This record gives sequence, structure tokens and C-alpha cells, in this order.
Amino acid sequence: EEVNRTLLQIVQAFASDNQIRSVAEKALSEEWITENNIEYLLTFLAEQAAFSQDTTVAALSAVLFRKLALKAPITHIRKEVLAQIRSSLLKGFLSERADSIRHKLSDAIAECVQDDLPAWPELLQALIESLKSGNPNFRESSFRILTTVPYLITAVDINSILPIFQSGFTDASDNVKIAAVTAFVGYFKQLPKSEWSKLGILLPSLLNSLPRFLDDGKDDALASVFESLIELVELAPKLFKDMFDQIIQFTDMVIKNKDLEPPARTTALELLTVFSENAPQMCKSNQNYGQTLVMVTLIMMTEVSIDDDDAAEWIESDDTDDEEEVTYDHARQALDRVALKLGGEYLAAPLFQYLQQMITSTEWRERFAAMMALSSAAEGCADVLIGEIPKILDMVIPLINDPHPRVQYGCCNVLGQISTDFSPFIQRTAHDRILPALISKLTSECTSRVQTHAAAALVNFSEFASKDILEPYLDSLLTNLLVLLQSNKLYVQEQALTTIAFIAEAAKNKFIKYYDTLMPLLLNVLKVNSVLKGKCMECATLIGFAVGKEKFHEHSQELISILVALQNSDALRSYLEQSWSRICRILGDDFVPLLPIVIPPLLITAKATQDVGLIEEEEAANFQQYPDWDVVQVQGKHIAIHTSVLDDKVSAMELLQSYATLLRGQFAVYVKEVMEEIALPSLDFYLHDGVRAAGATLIPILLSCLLAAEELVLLWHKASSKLIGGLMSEPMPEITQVYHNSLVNGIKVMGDNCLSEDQLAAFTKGVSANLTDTYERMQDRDEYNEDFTDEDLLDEINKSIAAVLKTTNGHYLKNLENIWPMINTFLLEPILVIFALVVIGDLIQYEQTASMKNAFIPKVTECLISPDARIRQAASYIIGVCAQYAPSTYADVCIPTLDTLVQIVDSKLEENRSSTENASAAIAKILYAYNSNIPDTYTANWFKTLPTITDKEAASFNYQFLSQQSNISAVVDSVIQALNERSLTVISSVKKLLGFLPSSDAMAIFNRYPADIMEKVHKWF
Amino acid sequence: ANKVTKNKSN
Repeated sequence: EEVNRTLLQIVQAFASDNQIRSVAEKALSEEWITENNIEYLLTFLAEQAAFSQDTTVAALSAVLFRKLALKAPITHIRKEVLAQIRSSLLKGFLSERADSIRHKLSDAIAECVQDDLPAWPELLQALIESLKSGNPNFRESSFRILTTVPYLITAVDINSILPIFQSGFTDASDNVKIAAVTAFVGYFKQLPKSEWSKLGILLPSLLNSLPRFLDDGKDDALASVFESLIELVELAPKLFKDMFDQIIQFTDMVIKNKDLEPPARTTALELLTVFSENAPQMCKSNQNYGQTLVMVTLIMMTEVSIDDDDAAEWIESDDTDDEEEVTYDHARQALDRVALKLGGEYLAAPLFQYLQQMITSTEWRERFAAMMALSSAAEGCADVLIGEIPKILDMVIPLINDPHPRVQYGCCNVLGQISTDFSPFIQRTAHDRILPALISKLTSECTSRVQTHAAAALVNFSEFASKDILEPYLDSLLTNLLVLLQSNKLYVQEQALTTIAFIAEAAKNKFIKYYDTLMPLLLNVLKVNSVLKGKCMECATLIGFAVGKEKFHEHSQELISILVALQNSDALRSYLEQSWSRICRILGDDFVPLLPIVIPPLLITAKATQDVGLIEEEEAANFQQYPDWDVVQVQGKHIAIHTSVLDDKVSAMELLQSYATLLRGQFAVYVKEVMEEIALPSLDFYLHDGVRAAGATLIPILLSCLLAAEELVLLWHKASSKLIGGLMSEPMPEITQVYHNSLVNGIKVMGDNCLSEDQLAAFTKGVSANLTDTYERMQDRDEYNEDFTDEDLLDEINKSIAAVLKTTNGHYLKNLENIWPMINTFLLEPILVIFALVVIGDLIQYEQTASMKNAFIPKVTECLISPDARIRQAASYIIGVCAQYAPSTYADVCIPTLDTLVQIVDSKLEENRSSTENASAAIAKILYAYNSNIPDTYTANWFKTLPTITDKEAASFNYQFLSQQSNISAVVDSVIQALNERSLTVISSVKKLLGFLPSSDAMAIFNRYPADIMEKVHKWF
Repeated sequence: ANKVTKNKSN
């Protein structure tokens, strides 16, 4: 009795005042959640939720019990008490409770069902009977429990559970249906695939139940069902195979019914779209999918400016998206997503069938839709469309002058989108059509929105246009954009500025002659609307970099004085930082005196802490609404992380990094500070990988700055050690790669013997944990379903090992022995194989490997003739390196294989020109090691593999060997080719050979060579 | 803001 009113007072104190409520909070956490009181507390809260006549106490207790029962956890609760808790929870559930309390009871009950927990067959019985209750809330609540605890589905007899769900799908109550569908999908969510076939057979009942929602006009409930179905498509797309046409046709039917509210229609579209992302082969094998998908997104794209045919409201607004045009926005993203998954082969035809027709409609909305659809699809359909580019402009460009301004904006949109998506080929070949088209829209004759969008599209075009292509168009581009600069509308001016900036960036030195007109107009705008000023300083400094320092000097001082005023006076802050940074690229070392102005603010931003809020289950989701926040669950609990702030930290770190890169020795004074207060702490930012990576790349660059100008040695020890330590903790494979790369770059900077023996040992463990977890993730990649990330990581591990070998000067062989099992497993899935071979090549570089000759040559010799070029490459290099560093413990292999090599050689094609060049070098190595001991055809074979133009270290050997007939023209050319291709003293050898021939015989060899390479030849000989 | 692009809520 006592315990009860203590606890009762506490929980009642929760609703309320700080004092009474804080006393209760402490009491709960410090006194009641302890080994000694936990079961009393859980017992209490279960009893309150079950029996309390007060709504709020009941609700709260149910929630608290749920939370605390995890943490306990339920497993360490005494059997007698579990049972009592179970029985009261259950009695409460079966009693008369408000809906939301039964929900919370259900959630509490779920915490009491567990693999290790004793069977609770009274629950099973309660659920079965509740499912048949005439009270919807009982039925709904039971499916909810089967959602939280899908294992219970396995526990019921299969012939009971099946009709339970079938009744569920078909229930009179919407709520019950939604919960049945939720429970049904939850099963697949939670259980192994080997359990899936047991409920999979229910899919047709579910699909067949769906037309009922449209009959009754229950579209909100439809949307929820569509959301469950979307999750099921991501889990088991192939389950939908047999009834694919029916679900396609159904989503079609919903979307077209445009008396329905948006949610049913947007979720139906999503359902359709998501098949392309999870079962592409399925979509592609069915012409109906593509046709339906195109047709419905085209319908939805026309849903703009409704009830406003003149677009007055659109004409009058800024250049942002109208948040009321939801289905339009959805349609665009969907077409884009499917095009990107399926390609043009499959969608262009159906797409264009419709566009040809919509371009000609008298309804403007359809002519617009056409342009926006093309815009959405062009990237994904590039494989086909990139070739039919005159045809596309023939459709679009006529519309640039449509009576309706929104159709015009639409056409500008396409010219913009494709300038990006088909770049750089479109800039080269359609400039003569695209630029005049966009330039004509800049005139003040057109509407603000159109002038702006045409100027936006000129950013897309410019980004990939060489200065020479833009040159004849600059005066025209510029005179027009100046007028836009004089607009009354802020967004027109802001666009004008950005377009000029980016045109100047592309124009480079060709912009020098426009600088005197622009620069004063820009200075005037600044001396006077935050974004205007920012875009204005951005325009100024991009012009500055375009024209170079000398020209920039006519206004740099004044510009700098304005920036100072601006900086010390929120989107502006970021334009300011970029501008200062760009001035540092212009001014070079002359920036040094400005570091004390510019660096302090960067230090503040780059010192941002991992802004975490240890957060509550409910209190998430709505925290998630904000683009600037995310929530995850890491080790059970919920964490709110301020994402934007951490993006900004990265951006600042990238600027510090770029100052350090440009200023070299002159940045040294900041190295210790940035290293200890920014780079290093950033590795411990487990919630944001950008930070971790940005911290990593900063390290070698900081070291290199201090080098150029004891401390250095300390910092490197600290930095390398945290890098190394990151290898055994870092969860994200892409980051792990950055660390290895970062070590490589560190080692390269620091030089000889930069690592200590313990570090070398700690590295090895990290290398092993990395290899182990890569193996484990990869041995995971079906009945129900249709990774360079991994390849890239292994690529870099190769580099770090190599780098470590080199700094240790061999000594790392010792440590390298511990991961030989690991290496060996890899050697005998192509990516792991390539890796292994690459490692072995490095090993030999430092005849102490005999211990393993027998363990690998069997696989290497196999690999030589592999269908895979990357394997042959790595293999041959190994055999060649054998004859170089281990001449004698390897002969029985090298000379036999030698015929294999003459065959692998025979190939000379971009994709494998690299592999055959290694083999070529590999045979020249064998010919060297065992020079007059060979059974000589060989050398004349080898020669016919010249020239070597791609692999540099290979080329380096071959021409060294060449430097030790009427082959004379092929001798020379073999060299000119290597030089000219910049792949590789053999010159000295050659001049002597040309000595052995007349005036006229000598000259004639170069007779084939064009002017430009004869310039080089003169400067080589 | 301030090129021609397509947005993304996937």
C-alpha cells in the first residue's frame, strides 16, 4: 500500500511546475530504476496502465513501462514478477479502456514477449479471441501487437493465422484494415526470408481487397495502405510478379481519378515508381509499366496554376517553387527517378509518343508539362537522347515564343537541363542554336520569370562551355544581363549577378575586356538585401579570378575594404568566406597580410561541436521535419543531430584546407591549432561522416605546411595514431578509405621511418579488422529480390600497405605475417582476388617469401589467363617482379610461364591496354634476369609489344632494357611514342644508331611526324 | 537558387 502512493504521487507529479515535477523525475531515475526497485516500479506502472481510472496516469505509465522495460531489461526480471506483470497487462487490455490507452497497453505487452522469455500462451489466446471481437479497437490493437512482435505470427497455427489476415484485409473498419496491412508487411520486415513463403501467399487477397477503398471513397486509408505496400516492394519486389499488371493498372486508375485528394494519388505514384528502384528487370520486361508510368506522370505535370489560366499568381511571384503544386512536383521527381533506373532504351519511345502530341495541344498546361517531362527524363534517357539532339531542339525551340509565358519558362527549362545533362557535347555542337534562343528571352519584352529562367539556363550552359565557344556571344550576353541587373525585382537582379559570375568564370581571360564596364556597377551595388550583396561579391571575385591578378588589382583594395566592412558589421557569412578564399587564390602570397582578418571566423565555424540532443521516441519524427536536422538510433537510444551546422563545419574545414594548400609554409603558424582543435577532434565525429573525412584530408596538408616552414614530429605521431585507431572503429567503408589515403599522404609527407613499431602493429590489427568486415559484408551478395564502395576501400588499403612497407624499408614484412590467413582466403570473388594479388606484388618487392611461393603461384598462374584483365595485370606484374627482386628462388616458374605471357600479350584495346603492358614488361624482366640462359625468339616477340604508353613504371623498364637493322624506324617511333604520350636516356642510345646512317637516311625517319610533334622532337634530340 | 536543376525528395 505504501509503495503505491509513493509511486502514484511521483507519476502524477509528471504532469504539471518544475519543482514537484523535477523531484519526481530524480526520484524515478535515481531511486526507482535500480537493481532493488525496478520490478516494483514496473509492477506499479503496468498496474496503473491496466487499472487506473485516470486517463493521463494510465497513458503515461504505459509509455514509461515500455521505455523502462527495455532498459531493465525484461530478461533480468524474476519469473514470479514477469508473470504478474504479464497477467495484469493482459487483464487491462481485455477490460474497458480508451483507444489510445489500449494502444499503449499493446505496446507495453509487446515489451513482455521475447525469444529468451517464458512462453505466454494466455496472450496468444487473448489475441485470437480479440481479433474476432466486435470492437474494432480490439481487432486493430491485436494486429498492432503482431506488428511489434511478428514472432507471434509464427506461434499461431498456420490455418488460423492465414484467415486472420484475410479477414483483416477485408474488415469493415478502415483502422483494422490499415493495421492488418501494417502487421502483414511488418512480418517481412522482421523475420528471416526463409519464413517469408509462409505468408507470401496472402499477397493476392491483399491486392484484391484494394478496389474496395475506391468504392467506399476511402482514399486517406488507401494512402496508408499504399505506404505499407511501398515498404513491401523494397523488401520483396518479386512477390508482386504474378499480379504486376493488376497493381500497375490499379495505381493508374487511382491517379487518373482527379476528384481524389492528393495523398492517395501521390502515394500511388510512389508505389509505381519504387518498382523501378527495386525490380528493374521486372519493370523492363513489361511494356505496360513504362507506358503507365509515363502517362500518369504526364497527367500530374499538368496540374499547375489551377483556376488561374493567365498564371497571374505565378507571374507575380519569385523564382521559387510553389509549394501548393504538390502532385506536379511529385510527378517530375518520379519520372526522373524511373528514367535514372531504367534508361532511354526502355522509356524514350513511350515518352516521346506523348510529347510529340502534347507540344501541339491548345491547352498550355500540356505544352508546359511536355517541357518539364523532357527536362526530368533527359538525364536518365541520355544514352539514347544524347544522339538525337537536333531533333530535340527542333521540338523545343519553336516553343520559346509560345503565347503563354509559363510554356516559355518551360522551354528555357529544357535548354538549361540538357545543357547540363548532355555536356560537354551539346556546348560544342548546339551553341549556335541554344545561346541565341536563351539570349532572346533576356530582353525586357519578356516576363520577369522568363528572363530569369533563361538567365538560369545560361548558368547550366556556361558551366561546360569553353571560353572560345562563349567568346562571340559575350558582348550580347553581357549587355542583356546588365539590363536584368536594373530590375525592380530583387530575384531578377540576383539571377542576373549569378549568370554574369558564371559566364565570367567560363570566359576566363576572354572576359578581360568586360571588366571595366562591370566592376563599377558591382562596386556601386555593394556600397549602397543580403543575398544581393553576397552574390555581388561572388560576382566580383569570380570576375577577379577570370581576369587575373594584374587586372584584379585595379579594384582589389577598394573591394577588400568593402568586404571587411561587410564581415564585421547569415547567408552573407558564407558568400563572404568564399570570396575571401577566392581572393587568396588570386593574390597568392600577397594575401598573407589578410590572414588575421579572415582566419578567426573560420576557426569559430570549424570548431563546431557534435551538436547532439539525447532525445525521446515520440519527440523525434517532428524533429525530423526540419531539413537541418536528422535523428538516428545508434545503440538503442534516440539522438538528434544538427546536420546543417556540421555541413558548415566541413565547408569551413575545406576552406582552411585550401588556405593551407595555397599558402604552404605561410600557414604554418596555424597548423598546431587547427591540428589539435579541428582536424583531430573531427575523427571522433561518429554522427557525421563528412566531418570525419574532412578532418582526415586536413591532416597531411597541415603537416606539409609546418614541414615547409619537434612539434611536427609530435603532431605527426598524434595524427597517425588517431588515424590508425580509426581503422578498428570506423563503421563506414567510404571513410575507412579516406583514413588509409590520409595515412598514405601523411607518410609521403613525413618521409623515412615515420612510424614506430607499436604503430606498425596497431596498423596491422586495423588492416585486419578492415579486411575481416569487408569479407563479412561481401559474403552477403534471390527468390524475392533482383559495391565499388568495397572495391575502392581495398584499393586504398593496397596503397597504405605499400606506403608502410616503403617507410619501414621492409621491416613491415614481420607484422604483415599476421594477416596471411586473411590474404590467403582472398586469393581463392574477383575484387578480393585482385586485392590479394596486388598485396603479393608489394611483398616480393622487399627471396624471403619462399615460405609462400607454394601457397600462391598455383593461383597466380591460373590468374594469368583469367577473363578478367585486372587479374591478369596484377598476376603478370607479380611474375615480373619475381624475376626482379627474387631472381633465383623463382626461375622454375618464370621461364615456363614465359610462353603464356607471349600469348596473354596477344589485347591492344583501351580497357586492357594496361594489362597487356604489364605482361610485356614482365617478359622483358625475365629476359633480363636470365639473359643468355634462355631457350631469343622471345626478344623479337617482346619488341612487337612496343610501344608502352600507359603504365609509367613498366615503360620505365622497357626503355631502359631497349637502351642496352631496318627496325630503325620502329626503334625511334617506339621512343617518340612513349615520350609524346608522356609514359616515360634511351635517346642517347638512339642518337648513336642514327649516327650509323647517311645524312638522308637519318632525316627521313621523322618524315612521318606532324609539325607539333616535330617541335618536341627538335627539343628532345 | 540559381541554375536549372531538378529537386530530390526520394
